[PDB]
Amino acid sequence: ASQVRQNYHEDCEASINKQINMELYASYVYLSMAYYFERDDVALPGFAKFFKESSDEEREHAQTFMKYQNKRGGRIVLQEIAAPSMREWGTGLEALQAALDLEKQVNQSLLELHSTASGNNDPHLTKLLEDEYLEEQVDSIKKIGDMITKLKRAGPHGHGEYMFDKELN
Amino acid sequence: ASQVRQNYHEDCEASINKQINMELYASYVYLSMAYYFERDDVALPGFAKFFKESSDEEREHAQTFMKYQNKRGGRIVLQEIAAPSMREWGTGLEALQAALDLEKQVNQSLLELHSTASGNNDPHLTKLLEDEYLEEQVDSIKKIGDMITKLKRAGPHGHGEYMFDKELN
Amino acid sequence: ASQVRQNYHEDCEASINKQINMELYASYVYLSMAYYFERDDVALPGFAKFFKESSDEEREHAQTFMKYQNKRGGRIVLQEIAAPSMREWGTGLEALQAALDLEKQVNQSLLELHSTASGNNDPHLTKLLEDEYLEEQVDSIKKIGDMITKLKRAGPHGHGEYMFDKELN
Amino acid sequence: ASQVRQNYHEDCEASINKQINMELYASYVYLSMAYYFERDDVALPGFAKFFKESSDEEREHAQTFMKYQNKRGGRIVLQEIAAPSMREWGTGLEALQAALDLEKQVNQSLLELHSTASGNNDPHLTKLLEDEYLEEQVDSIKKIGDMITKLKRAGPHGHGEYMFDKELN
Ligand SMILES: [Fe+3]
Ligand SMILES: [Fe+3]
Ligand SMILES: [Fe+3]
Ligand SMILES: [Fe+3]
Ligand SMILES: [Fe+3]
Ligand SMILES: [Fe+3]
Ligand SMILES: [Fe+3]
Ligand SMILES: [Fe+3]
Ligand code: NI
Ligand code: NI
Ligand code: NI
Ligand code: NI
Repeated sequence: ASQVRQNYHEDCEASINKQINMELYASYVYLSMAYYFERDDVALPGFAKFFKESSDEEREHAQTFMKYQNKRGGRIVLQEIAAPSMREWGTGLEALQAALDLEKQVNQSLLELHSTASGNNDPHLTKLLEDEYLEEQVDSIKKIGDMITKLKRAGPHGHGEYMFDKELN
Repeated sequence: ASQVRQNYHEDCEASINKQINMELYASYVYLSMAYYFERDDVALPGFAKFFKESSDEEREHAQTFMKYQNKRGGRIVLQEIAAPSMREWGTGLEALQAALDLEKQVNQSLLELHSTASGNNDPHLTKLLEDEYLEEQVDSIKKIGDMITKLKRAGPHGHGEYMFDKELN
Repeated sequence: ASQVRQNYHEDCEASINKQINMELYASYVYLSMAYYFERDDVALPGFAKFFKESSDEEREHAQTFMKYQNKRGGRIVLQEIAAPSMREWGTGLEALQAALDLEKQVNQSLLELHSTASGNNDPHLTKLLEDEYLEEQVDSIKKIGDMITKLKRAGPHGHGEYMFDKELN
Repeated sequence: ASQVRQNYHEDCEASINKQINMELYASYVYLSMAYYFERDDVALPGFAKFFKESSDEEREHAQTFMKYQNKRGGRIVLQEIAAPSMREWGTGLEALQAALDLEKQVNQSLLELHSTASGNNDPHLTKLLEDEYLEEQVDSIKKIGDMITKLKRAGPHGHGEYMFDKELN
């Protein structure tokens, strides 16, 4: 085995590889959304900026897990990254609703990975998930929830969507 | 009695203790409102900021009376602080209407305390009420009145409430 | 339910509302102590400063839980804040002994809330309690213990209390 | 009469002349105390500084009334300034107790002058007394009360008086 590996269970190693793929998928969904909102017939630069930054964050989440895998002596296995579920995302509100669903699926996966770590008595891994991932996720879900509520108040279509979009820009 | 006490009547001492409780109550009502407006299903950061600052001010009003009580040789008696009348405050307009009512009840209490001070010929206390409390109160009532009028013009629901909220932020 | 709520159990939600009330109560006890030590017949400005700052901290503890409740999609329920147990706190040593007891009751409550979170497998909440509350509490108990020992050495009455009070100022 | 005099009653004019004399007397008492505490067999520089500054303040109080008399068109009548009641003031505590008594006699006189102004419906004069004199007096009485309590805790004789004196220095 790896000269560094200690108290690192093969189920946790595999779970992190799966989570790496899921973070990359989320990054690619947000990339899709970002450029969707730069179409000449959509033209919502605030939403475009928001989802470009979210896409960058999700890739950084994947890279931190990849670093973590090496840190513990596990081995990174990269799998294909699925095409995003949609090619066109609808309104700003529909994109945020899609993002909220995705963030909660990722949160579900992170909490399941915490349970795996915890059942294998790996406090280094539960600590990683708590400090680096679980709060970022809860904060992100609250933020997107806030945005959905604000957009519904502002608009959520037409004039109000235009003005809300400037808030994000 | 206190070595410092001079021309300080027991009815004024008791009236200030009651006013201390009322200021703290107002601070707690505004604290309630502040975090109500940070709910993911409310999300009005301008209102939240406005009522957080108002809550801080009301606690400062209470502390200034507590300092005053000691300054005159009276003795602070702290009583329980009632729960705020509501747990959920409705729209921004409804919260401002509630604040306006509360500010006028506090103003009524301050004017009654001025009458007590005046009937007991305590010019140090009437001067305190005039310089430190009565104008802050009249200015606050005018401000909240202005905000209600502006919000009714802007909205007061939906799109206009969203845009008015940015004014406060 | 809240659009943001995920893995947030109703017993944890209720426990946080109770803890919010308890933090506010502790803030109000310390407010009482702070101004007690500014009485013309007490006049211990070091103790007064110490308990004013402690009162501010406890309100900040309450506000952080209120923010946390919203962050997770729970709903803040505010209850009446009990009057402090005493109106007059005795010597500086007696106030510190009272503070030590209160800090340990709060610590007990925080540890019980950690057990609730842990039994409901809420690692986001156990992480909150560990990083934001449990160390602040242990550090505060050590500090107050140190102060009690120092005051007993310095005095704890009369001349030594006067000189110890300058340490705090 | 004076070309400027308006709504200025002769009883208020005379009362201010008497108060001018009383402020000067208080300044001279404090001058006495100040240099008493610089005797080679007393040597309390903190008390000496405190009473020098108090003596300066009391002369400034007299000069402000003299300015006020001219401002209203009254005429300053200066009378002899009595010798201080003592030549030797005892301990620091005894001097503070003497100062507290004197400050309260001055406060009594100021409140009587406010009643005179008020009975003659002179709001310019009641406002002068409130803003320029009555709070300075209440603050001074609280300060001296605090000092007496602190000195009694610190000492009030011997070692503790020596150490308390450094607080004032
Ligand atoms: Fe992620
Ligand atoms: Fe995020
Ligand atoms: Fe107030
Ligand atoms: Fe106000
Ligand atoms: Fe606390
Ligand atoms: Fe603490
Ligand atoms: Fe004076
Ligand atoms: Fe003075
Ligand atoms: Ni659609
Ligand atoms: Ni309603
Ligand atoms: Ni006792
Ligand atoms: Ni003597």
